[PDB]
Amino acid sequence: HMINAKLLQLMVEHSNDGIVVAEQEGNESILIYVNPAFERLTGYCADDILYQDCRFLQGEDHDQPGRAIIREAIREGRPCCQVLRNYRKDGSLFWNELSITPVHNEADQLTYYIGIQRDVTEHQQTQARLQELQSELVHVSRLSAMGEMASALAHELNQPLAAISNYMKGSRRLLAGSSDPNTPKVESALDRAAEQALRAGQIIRRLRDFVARGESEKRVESLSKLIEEAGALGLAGAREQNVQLRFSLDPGADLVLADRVQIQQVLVNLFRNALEAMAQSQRRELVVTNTPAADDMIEVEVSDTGSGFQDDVIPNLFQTFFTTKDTGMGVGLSISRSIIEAHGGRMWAESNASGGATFRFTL
Amino acid sequence: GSHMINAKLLQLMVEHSNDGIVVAEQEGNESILIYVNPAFERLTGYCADDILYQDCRFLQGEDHDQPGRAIIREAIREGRPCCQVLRNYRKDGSLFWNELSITPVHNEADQLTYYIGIQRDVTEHQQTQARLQELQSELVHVSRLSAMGEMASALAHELNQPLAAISNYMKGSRRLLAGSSDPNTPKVESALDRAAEQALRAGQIIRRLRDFVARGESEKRVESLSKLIEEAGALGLAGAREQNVQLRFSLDPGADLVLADRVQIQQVLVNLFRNALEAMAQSQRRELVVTNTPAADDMIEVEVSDTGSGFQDDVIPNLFQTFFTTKDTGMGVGLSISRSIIEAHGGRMWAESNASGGATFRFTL
Ligand SMILES: Cc1cc2nc3c(=O)[nH]c(=O)nc-3n(C[C@H](O)[C@H](O)[C@H](O)COP(=O)(O)O)c2cc1C
Ligand SMILES: Cc1cc2nc3c(=O)[nH]c(=O)nc-3n(C[C@H](O)[C@H](O)[C@H](O)COP(=O)(O)O)c2cc1C
Ligand SMILES: Nc1ncnc2c1ncn2[C@@H]1O[C@H](COP(=O)(O)OP(=O)(O)OP(=O)(O)O)[C@@H](O)[C@H]1O
Ligand SMILES: Nc1ncnc2c1ncn2[C@@H]1O[C@H](COP(=O)(O)OP(=O)(O)OP(=O)(O)O)[C@@H](O)[C@H]1O
Repeated sequence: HMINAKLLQLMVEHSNDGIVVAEQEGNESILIYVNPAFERLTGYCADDILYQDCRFLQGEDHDQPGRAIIREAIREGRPCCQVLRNYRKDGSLFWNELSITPVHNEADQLTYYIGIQRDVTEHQQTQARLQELQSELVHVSRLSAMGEMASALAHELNQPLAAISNYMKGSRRLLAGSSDPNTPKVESALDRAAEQALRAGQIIRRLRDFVARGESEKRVESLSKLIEEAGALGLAGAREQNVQLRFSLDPGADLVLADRVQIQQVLVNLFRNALEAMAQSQRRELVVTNTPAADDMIEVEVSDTGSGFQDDVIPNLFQTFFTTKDTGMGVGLSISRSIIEAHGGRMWAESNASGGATFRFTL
Repeated sequence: GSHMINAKLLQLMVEHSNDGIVVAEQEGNESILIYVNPAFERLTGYCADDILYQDCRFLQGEDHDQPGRAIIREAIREGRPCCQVLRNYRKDGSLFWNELSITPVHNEADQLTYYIGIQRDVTEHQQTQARLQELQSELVHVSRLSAMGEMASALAHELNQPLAAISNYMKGSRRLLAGSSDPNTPKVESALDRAAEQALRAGQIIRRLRDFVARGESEKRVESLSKLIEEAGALGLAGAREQNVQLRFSLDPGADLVLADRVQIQQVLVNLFRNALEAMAQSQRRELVVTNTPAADDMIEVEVSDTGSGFQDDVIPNLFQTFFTTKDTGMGVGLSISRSIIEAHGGRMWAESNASGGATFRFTL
């Protein structure tokens, strides 16, 4: 061999990843060796748990498919890597990434197993949390798309329906002083037309209020937390695009009264727009900063080095459906501005000195 | 001074482990390999006799600049363990994903720093993670787009009848006023003409929005049902594992290729999977079956059955109408968009109750 066996055992004993060695006895794989790393990870003392099967790490959490795959791989005589939910001495849960390798010891005419085990609890937590944030943000983004669609369509349609109603009113005023035998039939037809216009407006508001229904809650929220959550969702691709991230956060100006999912979605949209504007940019730098502002408010600034704003673009940004992308919708900024203004702040934009875009809002 | 296993036995276990295990010796800024196991020779495609007593940075190669390198060196310098993931290349140049844990230990007797590295091939998991990360962004964009599109379509359909009634009323009123002698008749005719043109322009604005949002490639290509079912399951059936929901994909390779737009069928299936998982939230038996079969007109039928709360008696004929929902926070657009997409693709989408009290959806393509 290449190493003195004492050195190998020493390395195993002081390794940080849990290492155990077990002996096949019937339908039990009794532990015969554990290292102090495993004692730490499990909170169990070797003298207590030796020469038993490690199923008690599951405890009362019997039914998970990791158990089944591991058991059948053991019978089949094949290594297997899985993840399991294990409980420590004090009952606390952790996720355990486990590799079992079965080995046939010829000299003893026996089967042994070697198990390497890592604590993937923190990673599993953050991944599940991001899954939750992703699903909730998807639902809120489709909701806001529907809402701004209805609002813009209603506003654009308001003028023709009002013109029709006024025309019917004026025509009835003109025909009031008439003797033509058809005049009553005309009056009935025009009255029914006006009622149709009224019902069209009613249908507009019916759909508008059926989709835009939702709790307009406001709670104390940490800006650091929601900025990190929004970066986690929206700024995934920053590394591959070589985007420089800077979070300049102020702990004294960190708690605001807001609906966290709505500010999350405004920031996610800003981050996506900034990353897109810096796809062909030589300098790719994103700065997020919070500062105190007047009226006991807090101002958030997001600056990039992207393609920025053409001269006429800035005053159109917040209008619904204004877009510079061939496949863009132009609803993100309009919804964002309405959300910021509904929360008691004002959202607005400006060009920065680097040729990119800076967005600010207050809460 | 304890011994619970003969050290020879421990070496035997390490030698036959399936996870790569190496041991390295600190000699300056190079951590020379002094031990590798056959698992590592497999994973790396290198022979120990060739690579022994060298640093393993050559696994990165020309991929010099990665954050793993910075994290690892600072952890090595600091004398502290580290777990990372890296992109390494084998002997033949092929790439692989390597989950690597290094633990530095100071052995007093030799007065030296050694390292123990446990390493796994995490190639497939990283692949699936990147693939799901792309799909989620694509699904976000397309779901937002389809929501807006069906919103416009339904709003247009609901408004169409009143505006046509208004136009017909103006036409009939002009017919009545034709051949009249009241002096106000010309002014009334002008007003009614302008009202009719306003209704026309309202229809024009409706179609403006409908064609502005519904712009998009409606392409159709040959697609494997197994593949798109797996992508949709990866997105929609994430929580099936933890809810102990039994998933069954009964796919037939002879009836596997269809002509479809993959992103639209992806979003229909994602919605079906979410609906099926939701209907089995308060169900004790949670079983989801997907099945494909040949169908007439050179088509293929896909069935998705669950053991959920299913459909009340009057629910079935309302399912596909826009805005029909049984959820307090639901939108009721998923099934309407799905059916319009399937019919635009040449198939028929429909639903029925199954014998287990749940829901069965079928479509053809
Ligand atoms: C070497 C080795 C290490 C194991 N380590 C763990 C562990 O850390 N946590 C755990 O939950 N199960 C672990 N298992 C699996 C359990 O010991 C047990 O074999 C498995 O859950 C199947 O149990 P069953 O077939 O009796 O239901 C390990 C198995 C082996 C062979
Ligand atoms: C035990 C051990 C195993 C290692 N295995 C690998 C490996 O498989 N692949 C790899 O790219 N780097 C591996 N490294 C890290 C490299 O040896 C090196 O420390 C790292 O690339 C930093 O290189 P630098 O010192 O030039 O910055 C390992 C380090 C140790 C201590
Ligand atoms: N960094 C930026 N900040 C703000 N507005 C920007 C920025 N870069 C470009 N814009 C302009 O703002 C417009 C609207 O952006 P908004 O986020 O509202 O929607 P979008 O990104 O175009 O599309 P979608 O709503 O589908 O995300 C863009 O089309 C572009 O003209
Ligand atoms: N698993 C299910 N299978 C079939 N029909 C279901 C299921 N769950 C609920 N339904 C009924 O069918 C309707 C289909 O709704 P659809 O999937 O179109 O949207 P939603 O889930 O209500 O909301 P959203 O569109 O926002 O996702 C539900 O509103 C309900 O009436």
